[PDB]
Amino acid sequence: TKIAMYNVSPIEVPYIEDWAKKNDVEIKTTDQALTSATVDLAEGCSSVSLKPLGPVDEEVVYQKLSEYGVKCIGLRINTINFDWTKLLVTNVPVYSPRAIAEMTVTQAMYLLRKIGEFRYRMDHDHDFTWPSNLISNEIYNLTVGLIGVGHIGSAVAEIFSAMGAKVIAYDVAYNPEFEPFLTYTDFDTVLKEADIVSLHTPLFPSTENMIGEKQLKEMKKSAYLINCARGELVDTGALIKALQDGEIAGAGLDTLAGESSYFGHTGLTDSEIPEDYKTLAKMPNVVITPHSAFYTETSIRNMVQICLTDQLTIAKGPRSI
Amino acid sequence: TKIAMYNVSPIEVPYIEDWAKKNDVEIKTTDQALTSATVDLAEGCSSVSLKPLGPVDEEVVYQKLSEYGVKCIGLRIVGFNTINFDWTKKYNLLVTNVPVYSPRAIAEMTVTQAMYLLRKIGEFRYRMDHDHDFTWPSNLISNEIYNLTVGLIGVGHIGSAVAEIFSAMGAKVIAYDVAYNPEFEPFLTYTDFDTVLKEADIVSLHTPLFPSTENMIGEKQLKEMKKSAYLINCARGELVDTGALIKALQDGEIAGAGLDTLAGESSYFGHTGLTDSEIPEDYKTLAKMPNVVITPHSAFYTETSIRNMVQICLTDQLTIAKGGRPRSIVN
Amino acid sequence: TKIAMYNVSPIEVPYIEDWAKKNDVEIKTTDQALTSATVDLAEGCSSVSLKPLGPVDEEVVYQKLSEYGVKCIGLRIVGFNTINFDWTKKLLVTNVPVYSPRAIAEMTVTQAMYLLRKIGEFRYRMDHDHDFTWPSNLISNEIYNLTVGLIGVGHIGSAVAEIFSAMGAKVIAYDVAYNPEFEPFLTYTDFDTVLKEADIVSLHTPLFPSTENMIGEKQLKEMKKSAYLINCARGELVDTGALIKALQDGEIAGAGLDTLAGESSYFGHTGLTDSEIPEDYKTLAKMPNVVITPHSAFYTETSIRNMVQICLTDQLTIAKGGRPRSIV
Amino acid sequence: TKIAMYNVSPIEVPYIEDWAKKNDVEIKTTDQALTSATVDLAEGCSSVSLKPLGPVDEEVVYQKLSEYGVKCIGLRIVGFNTINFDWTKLLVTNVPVYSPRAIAEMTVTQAMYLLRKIGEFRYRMDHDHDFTWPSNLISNEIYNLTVGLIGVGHIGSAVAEIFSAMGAKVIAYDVAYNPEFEPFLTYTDFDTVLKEADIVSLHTPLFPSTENMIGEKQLKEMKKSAYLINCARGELVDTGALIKALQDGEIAGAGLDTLAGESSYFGHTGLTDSEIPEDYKTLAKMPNVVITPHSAFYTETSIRNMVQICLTDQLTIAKGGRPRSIVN
Ligand SMILES: NC(=O)c1ccc[n+]([C@@H]2O[C@H](COP(=O)([O-])OP(=O)(O)OC[C@H]3O[C@@H](n4cnc5c(N)ncnc54)[C@H](O)[C@@H]3O)[C@@H](O)[C@H]2O)c1
Ligand SMILES: NC(=O)c1ccc[n+]([C@@H]2O[C@H](COP(=O)([O-])OP(=O)(O)OC[C@H]3O[C@@H](n4cnc5c(N)ncnc54)[C@H](O)[C@@H]3O)[C@@H](O)[C@H]2O)c1
Ligand SMILES: NC(=O)c1ccc[n+]([C@@H]2O[C@H](COP(=O)([O-])OP(=O)(O)OC[C@H]3O[C@@H](n4cnc5c(N)ncnc54)[C@H](O)[C@@H]3O)[C@@H](O)[C@H]2O)c1
Ligand SMILES: NC(=O)c1ccc[n+]([C@@H]2O[C@H](COP(=O)([O-])OP(=O)(O)OC[C@H]3O[C@@H](n4cnc5c(N)ncnc54)[C@H](O)[C@@H]3O)[C@@H](O)[C@H]2O)c1
Repeated sequence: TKIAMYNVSPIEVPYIEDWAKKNDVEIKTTDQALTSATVDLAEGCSSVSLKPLGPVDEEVVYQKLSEYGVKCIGLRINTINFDWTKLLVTNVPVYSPRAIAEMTVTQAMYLLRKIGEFRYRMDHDHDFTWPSNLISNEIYNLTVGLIGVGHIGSAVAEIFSAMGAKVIAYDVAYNPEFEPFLTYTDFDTVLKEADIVSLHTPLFPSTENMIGEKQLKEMKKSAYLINCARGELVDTGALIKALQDGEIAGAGLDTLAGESSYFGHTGLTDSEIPEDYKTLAKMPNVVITPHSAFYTETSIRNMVQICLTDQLTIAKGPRSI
Repeated sequence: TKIAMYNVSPIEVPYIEDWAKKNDVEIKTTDQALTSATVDLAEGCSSVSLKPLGPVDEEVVYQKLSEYGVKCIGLRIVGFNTINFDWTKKYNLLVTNVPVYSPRAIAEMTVTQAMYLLRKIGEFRYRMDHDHDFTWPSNLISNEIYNLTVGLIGVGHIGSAVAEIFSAMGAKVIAYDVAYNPEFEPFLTYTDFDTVLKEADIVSLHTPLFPSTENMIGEKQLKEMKKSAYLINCARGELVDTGALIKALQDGEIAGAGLDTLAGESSYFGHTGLTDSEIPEDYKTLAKMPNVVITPHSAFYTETSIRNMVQICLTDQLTIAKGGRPRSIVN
Repeated sequence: TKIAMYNVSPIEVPYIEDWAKKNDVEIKTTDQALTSATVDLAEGCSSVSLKPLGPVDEEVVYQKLSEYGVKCIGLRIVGFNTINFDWTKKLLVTNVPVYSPRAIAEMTVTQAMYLLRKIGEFRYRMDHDHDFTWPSNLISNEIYNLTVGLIGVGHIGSAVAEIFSAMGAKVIAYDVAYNPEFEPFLTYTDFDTVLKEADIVSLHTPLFPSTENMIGEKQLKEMKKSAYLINCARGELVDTGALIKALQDGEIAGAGLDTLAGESSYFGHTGLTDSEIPEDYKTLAKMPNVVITPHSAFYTETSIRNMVQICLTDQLTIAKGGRPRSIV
Repeated sequence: TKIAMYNVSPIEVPYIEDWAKKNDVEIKTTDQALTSATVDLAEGCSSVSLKPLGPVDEEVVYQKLSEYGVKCIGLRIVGFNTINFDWTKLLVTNVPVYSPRAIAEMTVTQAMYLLRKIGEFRYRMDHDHDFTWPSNLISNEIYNLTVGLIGVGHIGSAVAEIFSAMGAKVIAYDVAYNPEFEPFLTYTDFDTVLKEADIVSLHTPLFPSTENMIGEKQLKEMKKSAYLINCARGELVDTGALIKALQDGEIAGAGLDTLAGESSYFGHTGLTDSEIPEDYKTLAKMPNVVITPHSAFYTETSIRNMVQICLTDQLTIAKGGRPRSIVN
């Protein structure tokens, strides 16, 4: 049984070949996306594997899939037209909650210890002293509020709770297994009481610009906001005003609304990076990362491997469908 | 019962009044040093309390203290170098300090530095701001902390607290200490020094500074570390030989370093209005490195610390007024 | 809106009455099972709610249900097997899959620590031999020096793993299925290695034909002499005959059980004659290195609350054309 | 450098020998006390090592030791009351901390067993033949409970860390303040701990001021539903009061490792009825009490450390050290 992959990064190659030989299956691969100009690669193979940057819209692709004997399209991550599929589809729902959880905790502690602000003072003011307004506090004295708790949210809960912090959380769905780490409560109580506020809900119309002006004035003036989820959750202009006028103390971001313009590209002009990024990027009480929270070996390993072991059980008779 | 307080900063004042009311004690305060000029204030006090910026130089100070009947000189800091002990015995004066005020303050900075480095955050920021590059390269892929071993040199109050946290997050923690403390076995495994260096993904220093510990981390020691590994020093600068560290980072012997403290720091840390001349190239070379993080010896700098440096000090003196003899006495 | 409830116990009531005044909903209840007789209280109801001990085996019950405009039969437990699903082509069915994993996790851990500390064994020499000395073979160890092994890791296994890991123990595990979210607390490995390496073996798989008698003679011999077997899952996973033989010979050191094959005879019953109680229970219950509880690992306020409230909330969702995920 | 050891028990032998081999030292041993017959063994030796059951009160042994030229008497316990300090004027060392988690873990084990009502369930099963689940034996997850500690040193702090990891709220009263401990608990006053805790655990040393610290008035302050744990020293509790409080429903149960008056029967076999007290027997019959015979300490780690910390102390002595375990 043969498999054909698409969208592969050099970092993904070792784990493919490490699996190919382990599960004794022949594998053909390529960095380019699946289109009508690259379906021919799927001759023989039981399954195609993709990690899409965009819609696979054109639909002779699907025709050609099932004519070649492809049993399944398995994604490594809504970019699939579900009507043409009626082949089985799969996805990778969970690869590493702890990767994103760990970035969340990291960015929150950095800000809390006010490291960005000390380095500004040191490097721009040549000022190595300890001002009253830069005093810190221990995590166990603080309380962390989570907006949404799923796979990622709860891991964030388990970590902070392990460090002695009180965690409180608003979700539309009650999970009892999470009760050892957090107290469920309403949205508003989360914003009011919380010393760190961290976003872990999905992206939907009802969830777009969830955090804007109202919400930021509702937070504690000493609080930090953390978004390691999706940029469209935060109204950026509002964030930026809130930060200037000091309605919060800081922000840690792994993502921004309208980020696809420049996140993932290289060699950009000043003119091709937006001014809102340049503004946040300059604030000592902000930290930004290029949507990298997911980026550990475990994530790369499981994105590739979970999907291929899926594909082998479909070349015979799993929950990923 | 009365106590005189010297060197009080605004930030202390609320912990001071807070403490003077919980206990039945009258406190005189001054933001000034104790010298022959200000020793008066000590009148009818059982203890004075300091946070010196410099030596208590004057014999007169000590003679006039015991003549007032002041039992003890309490420091609000670990360091007692500023007190003349010849004269404290000559004048029958007790001295106490505050060695442990908030171990987690420091332990939490330690973890914080480790994680930032581990997640290559400063290295991404670099590519972002200066190479106008927002992609994910291969050599900047991260790992989760439960997959790593953390190696502590010295496991005392701060080390054990580092151990409990990283252990709570699932790392394997191994450590070298000259002293065996069973208390700490749930959180770490003792090993020998060579092993810690060789096997650890993170090496964090937590030993005191002695002649026998000066330059503990030098060239030979950075060679023994992993290419991927990170050196954390939130203890004392002199433990690390900087020249050597700079070279090791440049040669890619280790991957990065988190520093709360440098050798030779005292001539710039906690100073302002510095000009380029007075900040060394040592610091500057390190400070441009994206895989280095530096704080100005602020690991201790939390509200608990400041509060506890007032209160652990003041209650010690309350027990001396009562006839107490606490273990914070410096002998 | 209206809902009728069967099999209700006094411990359930406050929670039901709490939910009722909160969601503005009428609830009529009865301690007794759903049958031909008692189907009469389900009039006008959007839903029924059951915690059954027997099959709902009578067809008439179902017909009159869909005759009253009853939309769903909601279980307050995991097992939907006390329902005929042929006849439910008339009726939706919901259950409560997870209500409090930690309830079962905390019982597992408690039973393990007890045997590990050898308290039943101490009390035996104290009470029967008048002996309060400390012999060599009753020495104990710290949990953080032991490695704990799980056959099966779902909602309960993972909770068990989270706890032991939190206490500083090493946890290993065998599962047919990989759950990346559990790596911070354990290491996956094969069935054999779990048994060979563990100091405490605890069982968390579900009852299936292929899982029935998972632990027998061969497996107990492979465990360490000093190891402890925990079953807080399902009793048919363990061959009681073999277990007894293993315990008597010193092939394992002790066992904690919340459940036993055949238990339906006496678990749940009172005033029992010594005939009514089987010989294998009486043999295990006499051993100081055994501890047994009568299938109450689940038995906390949280589980009682959630079994009632999750189920009701679901019914309400369905009273408004809901479809929640707990449709079965 | 040669060492005499007294009071050794089979369990200690391996670590004695393993340590003897690790360091180039010779040890001689004997299971009996150091008295004026067995003193002869310590000839040529640099130090002695005891683990006492009663006083070394023969003056000859002291002066026979310094004549043979021994430099220290090392104990393998905390207690030094047994050495007469008049005759040491010779050095003396004890082992104050060998395994705090051994005791903290007993504390936790006893508390969970009580919390889960296992004794109460076993009583109904074996004496009432009743295997059902009653309202009053509903249980709770630990993370929903709050734990009160009187005293927080080596042991009480480990209890705090463990229960904290399990997600309980820990609150504590201590006369001394330990910043190191705030991630695990919240300090408060004594009354408050008694008033608000679902489990009260005692961890203070015994002093004239601390004896009968928990008595009639304190158990009235606690909750109907709270458990008292004493894995510390028995004189800390008024057994008469505790018994009467358990009888009256003032608390819901207790876990004891020690009892006021135990040295009459703990560590003895085989005793008459006259020799085991009424209070002990009353307590032992209560399905909501658990009692172990001062075995909290009794682990591999403890045994090993008791031996190895004392011996290395004796070696630092022979080389000129004088370490901090010296008690004069
Ligand atoms: N930054 C990265 O590199 C990265 C990588 C992967 C995922 N993510 C993001 O992390 C976020 C959480 O992902 P996850 O794996 O935990 O998925 P998830 O579905 O398990 O978590 C979402 C949780 O939020 C809850 N929720 C849904 N709607 C809500 C609302 N309106 N208000 C509050 N809560 C609501 C859900 O009940 C669920 O428990 C997602 O937005 C995901 O895209 C980021
Ligand atoms: N960054 C800050 O603001 C800050 C604040 C407080 C303390 N510190 C520094 O952190 C360090 C440790 O602090 P602490 O409170 O834990 O001290 P400590 O006495 O509580 O612990 C020190 C540990 O080091 C061990 N040790 C001694 N010599 C050793 C050696 N040669 N090799 C290995 N281990 C050795 C000791 O046995 C002890 O366990 C000190 O240097 C202290 O000054 C920094
Ligand atoms: N003591 C009680 O009162 C009580 C209460 C609730 C549940 N239980 C029992 O607890 C057990 C586990 O429940 P859960 O909620 O953890 O279930 P689960 O389905 O959530 O977890 C089961 C795990 O079993 C693993 N598994 C399934 N079959 C396996 C096999 N053949 N070999 C190895 N692993 C396998 C699966 O990967 C799954 O992850 C069940 O037997 C349940 O009936 C007992
Ligand atoms: N169960 C066993 O077999 C066993 C074994 C070892 C120790 N112990 C007992 O456990 C107890 C504690 O041991 P440790 O090692 O933790 O000792 P410790 O010295 O470390 O701690 C005692 C704590 O009690 C606090 N304390 C003192 N007086 C107090 C008071 N009046 N009120 C409140 N707190 C007070 C002290 O500040 C100290 O923090 C001791 O009684 C010891 O006897 C029992």
